[PDB]
Amino acid sequence: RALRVLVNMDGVLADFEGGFLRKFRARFPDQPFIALEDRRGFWVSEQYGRLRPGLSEKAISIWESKNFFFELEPLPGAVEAVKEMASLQNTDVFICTSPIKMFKYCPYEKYAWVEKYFGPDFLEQIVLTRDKTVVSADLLIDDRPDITGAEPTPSWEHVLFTACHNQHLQLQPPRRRLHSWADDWKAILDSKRP
Amino acid sequence: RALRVLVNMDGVLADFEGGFLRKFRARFPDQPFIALEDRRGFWVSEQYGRLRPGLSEKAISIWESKNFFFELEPLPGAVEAVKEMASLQNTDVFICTSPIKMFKYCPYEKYAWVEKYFGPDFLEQIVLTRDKTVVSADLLIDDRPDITGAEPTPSWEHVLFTACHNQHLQLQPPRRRLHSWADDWKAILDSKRP
Ligand SMILES: O=c1ccn([C@H]2C[C@H](O)[C@@H](COP(=O)(O)O)O2)c(=O)[nH]1
Ligand SMILES: O=c1ccn([C@H]2C[C@H](O)[C@@H](COP(=O)(O)O)O2)c(=O)[nH]1
Ligand SMILES: [Mg+2]
Ligand SMILES: [Mg+2]
Repeated sequence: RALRVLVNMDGVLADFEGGFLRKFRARFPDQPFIALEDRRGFWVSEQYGRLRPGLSEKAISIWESKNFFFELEPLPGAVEAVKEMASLQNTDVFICTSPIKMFKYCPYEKYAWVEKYFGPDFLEQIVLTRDKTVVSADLLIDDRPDITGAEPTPSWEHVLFTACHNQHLQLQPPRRRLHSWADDWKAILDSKRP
Repeated sequence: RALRVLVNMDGVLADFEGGFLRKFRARFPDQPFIALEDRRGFWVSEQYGRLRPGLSEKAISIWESKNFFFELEPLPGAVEAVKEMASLQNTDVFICTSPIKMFKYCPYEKYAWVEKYFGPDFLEQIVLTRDKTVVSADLLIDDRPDITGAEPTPSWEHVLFTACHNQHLQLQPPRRRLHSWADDWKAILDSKRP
């Protein structure tokens, strides 16, 4: 009866792309890089890898570093929208995020980031998982085009959140986008209510 | 088509009760304590609290301390059973665990513990969430009797894993127990396959 919405973290709430590019450039000022307008495909590391050998590993070292996740800036309108969304009647919001393989900092910083922007009480709403298909909900708002895993028939509708890496992508028709948090997320939610 | 089983961590894989009692006694040798045979109810902190004021907060300080989760011993047969379970055909196993409120160490140590006992490749199978009802599966093996949250009708069958705190509990009849990892967990799984 309550509408359940999973909101992804990196690329939706937290500006992973901008934070990564900034830190990459500062740390490796003599390497080439991918401007955000030139990003294509979810996997940053694979595009940097195709650009020049050794660059996959240098890219990875940015988000494996301490404070990378913690210091990400919120995307415009994200914190305001999620706060409003969670306060709506008959609406439960979970933040659903996949940690990286190297686990020293990332889980911790993700909890700390959520505490900073949404408050201690919002920590109960965090789901950390590498497989989103085993989390049930009516909606998943996520910038990754291909969301797969152990459940072949997820209960959520995936709404693609626009990002640099996917903005050019033609989706197969039933699939739908939320173009930014300025876009009308309330209408998308309402379309799934009885 | 693949059977999906969520296996809880504390009280099922990791010996939370024994580790907590040991550390509590060493740190607070002049306080009274609850012998494992005398444990009742999921909430350790509430029983210690009823035993004498200030004791809830002393209990909590044990599992909020660094290395508490990391240094938990596996329960007998747990690692062997889960490894066998995951290797079975048409069987996907996720470890589903709820972190404490204080997030400095617990998420990290839980990943580290899983790496230590199950290997790096098993990290992909971890789901950290305070709400298990929004994780979909055929089975949830968990020592907590009352598993509630945002989804009023979870897709899993909850099988109660026996622990000191619940061993005396009469369950409402349809509900079922796995008495230890020496008990016949394969028969429980098979009962849910077509
Ligand atoms: O090339 C990449 C791009 C992203 N990520 C990771 C970083 C995050 O931990 C996760 C995405 O986080 P969420 O969008 O699920 O919050 O993917 C990688 O490992 N490699
Ligand atoms: O009185 C208690 C007993 C347990 N826990 C926490 C410790 C664990 O983080 C969680 C149980 O962990 P899992 O069984 O879900 O792994 O509950 C408490 O906060 N208070
Ligand atoms: Mg994302
Ligand atoms: Mg437990």
